[PDB]
Amino acid sequence: NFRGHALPGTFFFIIGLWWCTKSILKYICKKQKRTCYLGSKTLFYRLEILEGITIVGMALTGMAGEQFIPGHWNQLLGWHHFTMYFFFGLLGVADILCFTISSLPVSLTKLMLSNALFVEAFIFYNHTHGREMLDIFVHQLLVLVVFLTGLVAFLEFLVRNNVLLELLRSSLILLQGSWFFQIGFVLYPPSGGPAWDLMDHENILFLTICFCWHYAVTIVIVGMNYAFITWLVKSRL
Amino acid sequence: NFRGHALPGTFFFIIGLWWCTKSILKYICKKQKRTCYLGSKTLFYRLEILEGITIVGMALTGMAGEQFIPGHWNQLLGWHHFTMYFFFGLLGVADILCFTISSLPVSLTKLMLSNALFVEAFIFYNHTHGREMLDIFVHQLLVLVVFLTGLVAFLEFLVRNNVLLELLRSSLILLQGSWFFQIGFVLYPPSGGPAWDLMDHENILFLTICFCWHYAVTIVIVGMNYAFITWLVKSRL
Amino acid sequence: NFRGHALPGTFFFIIGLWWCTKSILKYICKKQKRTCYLGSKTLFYRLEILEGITIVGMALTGMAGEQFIPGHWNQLLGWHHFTMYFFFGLLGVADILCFTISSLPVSLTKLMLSNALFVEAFIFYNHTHGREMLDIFVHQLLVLVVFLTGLVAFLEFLVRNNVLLELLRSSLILLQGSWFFQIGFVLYPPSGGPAWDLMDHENILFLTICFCWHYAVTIVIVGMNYAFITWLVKSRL
Amino acid sequence: NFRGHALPGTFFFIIGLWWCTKSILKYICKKQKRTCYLGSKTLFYRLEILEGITIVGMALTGMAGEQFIPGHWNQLLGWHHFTMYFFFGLLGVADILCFTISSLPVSLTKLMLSNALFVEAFIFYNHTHGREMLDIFVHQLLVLVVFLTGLVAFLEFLVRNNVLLELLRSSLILLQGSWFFQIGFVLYPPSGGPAWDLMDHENILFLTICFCWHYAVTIVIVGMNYAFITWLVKSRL
Repeated sequence: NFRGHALPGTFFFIIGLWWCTKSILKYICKKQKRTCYLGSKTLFYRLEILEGITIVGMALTGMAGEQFIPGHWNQLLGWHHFTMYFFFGLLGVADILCFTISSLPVSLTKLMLSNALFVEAFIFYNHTHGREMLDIFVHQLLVLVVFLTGLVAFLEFLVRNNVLLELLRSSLILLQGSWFFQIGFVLYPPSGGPAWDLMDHENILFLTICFCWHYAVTIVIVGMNYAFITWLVKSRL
Repeated sequence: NFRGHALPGTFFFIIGLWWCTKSILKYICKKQKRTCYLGSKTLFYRLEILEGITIVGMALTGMAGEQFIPGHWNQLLGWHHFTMYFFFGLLGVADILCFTISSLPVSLTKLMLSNALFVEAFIFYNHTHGREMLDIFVHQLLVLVVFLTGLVAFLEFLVRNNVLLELLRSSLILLQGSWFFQIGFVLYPPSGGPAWDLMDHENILFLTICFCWHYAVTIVIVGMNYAFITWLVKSRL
Repeated sequence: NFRGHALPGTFFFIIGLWWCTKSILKYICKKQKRTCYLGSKTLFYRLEILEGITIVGMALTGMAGEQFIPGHWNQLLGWHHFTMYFFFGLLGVADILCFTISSLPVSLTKLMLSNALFVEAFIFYNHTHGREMLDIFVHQLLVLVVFLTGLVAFLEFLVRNNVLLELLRSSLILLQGSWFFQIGFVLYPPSGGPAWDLMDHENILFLTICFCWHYAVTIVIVGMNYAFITWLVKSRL
Repeated sequence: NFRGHALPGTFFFIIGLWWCTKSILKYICKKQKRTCYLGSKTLFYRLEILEGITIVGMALTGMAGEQFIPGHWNQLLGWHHFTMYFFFGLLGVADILCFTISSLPVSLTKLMLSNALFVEAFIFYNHTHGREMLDIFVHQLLVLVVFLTGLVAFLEFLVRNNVLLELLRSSLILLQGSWFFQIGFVLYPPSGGPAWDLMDHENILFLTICFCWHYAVTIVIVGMNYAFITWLVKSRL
């Protein structure tokens, strides 16, 4: 189960890094005088097509991996992950269609993303039924992060071309990935032996501070990525 | 009671399909060069008048059907449906008046719609008092859907001419209708014998996934309708 | 206590009627070709000054009436009404200052109004501590109405010159007044003898429908007032 | 602990006064005809640099003072204050960087501020675990104030150059400082002996009215500051 928690963390980390890099590069191209390094739009179209294809492929891979099998109910918990992966694949297909046919509005993709996020949150609001207070609290924090990311995505859809909103969305995605890794490390330690008790208000207090530190680290990572891309553009110019 | 649950499902399904078709046709007419096929505005006015008349008629029919009868309280539950139908009839009358007199703003109708939705949600927040956890959970999901549809309608009223928002509202209406049908099928099976226990967390988990699948199906239906209307316009041209 | 509940109902009813009439007259003046009947702005300034003076006077009168008296705590419940009246008086003073000095923005008054409403809601969220479920439910409905009115006022402040928003705010004020009268009639019947039991889910269900009917009646009253003002303008022209 | 509560109150009071003065001066400069008294922009740049430096210094001082020390958990409560001070220092550093490099958007600083506020609220939602109902209620009021201030800051970030929004944010900051002082005076009286019982609904009712009075006092202080700055500008001119 540790791998099952860790894989989405890597996926979200990669997606957030790619989106942040794309947004910074687009802003730099807008600031750019001409098509010397980034003005070409065919490169952007190819990057969008590749992004959609990779999202669809990752969704399919996650769906296949989660489903162990290639009038009753069994292993019902995996169907939630199945549905989440299906929604992300629908988002990828919608992005591919939008960037393939010019008639469809560009922002539609963003809308789809928001929808997917909301769906995920809804599922995570009911995925846990029993279990201990620590697990419940951690899953509620994950739900809060997903809901905030969905709200930010919807607001970005409403307001066209907001670089700060895109950076905030990327930071939230990175925070979600880091928190998924934290969930994995806490619930299923790789050391083999349990380390954190499931009933400790001290653990809850420490987890709150850890979540805040993760958010701060994601903000710092976004800033460092912006600085690195600026340095690379300056060196290229 | 199964018929009483099923009839609003059909009404909402028809209304959502009609609204989606109208929005797609309006967008196509805007993209159209001239009045060759859809540029005429008298057709739109006639369609709006017919839509208002049909909404008023359906509200009256539902009110009459719900009321079995043509200092105490009896059959108090039916008065809630009476009030909901009355509010929908008020929305229809307001739409007719707005499209009859040019002085009134067009968006007023939208506002009225939002109000009606909110009222419905409020009623459904108190309609159920006793009953089992499964029924309570299903009615709470219905309340959530109605509240989200009302918020989307209000936002559409605030922001003029958003095709994506109109499509989202139509998809939400279709989801509401499908969930009404699901409520009917679960609470009062047509088979005569009970099938689903009223106390099962497994049933709750399955219902969450069923709701997500219904939302996905509605999105797919909206996409297919858009494709079909595009095909029809291309064939006509 | 029945008079203490009824007086704010009359105040809110009068204020809502005056605001609705003012908004409709302003819209008609905007539609008007010239200063034949309503184009004069000195009339609007005089009306605003009179409105501010009347609001301040009503706030002072309510404060004086509520306070029976012209290291411990006694009659602490009246201080809440004192604070609400003080906030409304501050709103009136702010409106007078804004319409007296041209430097201050016009929308500031609206903002103040919103603030006052929010404060009222907050107080009504803690005014009731004990008491029965019926009283708690009715006060919670009043809190909901006040919160919705405050949100509508804030949104109107954000978006300049929205006639529909002003009409919605007026309808909400009228609904608040009617519900205050309902609270008075239910809690302290004028007949002398108690009529409604304080513990009845049937009473709760009836009160929900009564609230919906009050909202519908307020909407109808707003529509009738608009029609009457249109008739009067047409007759004058 | 009384000093630990009181110091942030003084910090917030000073920051709110400075921000209100800056906003009023900026509005007066905009109304000003030329650079006679305030048109110079180098003064604004120097003031912004000084504000950032002072914010960073105060954050560092608070962090050092809170940390008594220059596989277990001890004094975990202080890490929350450490994190809050770290976030405020990050806000100050971001403001300094934004006013140092022209490429970065100006509103970014505002965004950062909002983020910090939200983080603080989150921490204060979990800082208290045990304790009595009075302390819980007071901390919940503080959480509400912080959340409202964060929402106002985010809305100000969304809508450029709103003087009323800036004044509202300053008033909320002053209210937060005054309520911090109230918390200090109630929880840890300077008289040495306890005065307020920790379990009294009368105390809760009095605290609600005290909070409303604090809000009113902050509004009056903002108005007086505006009047004083107007008088000073008129005298200088």
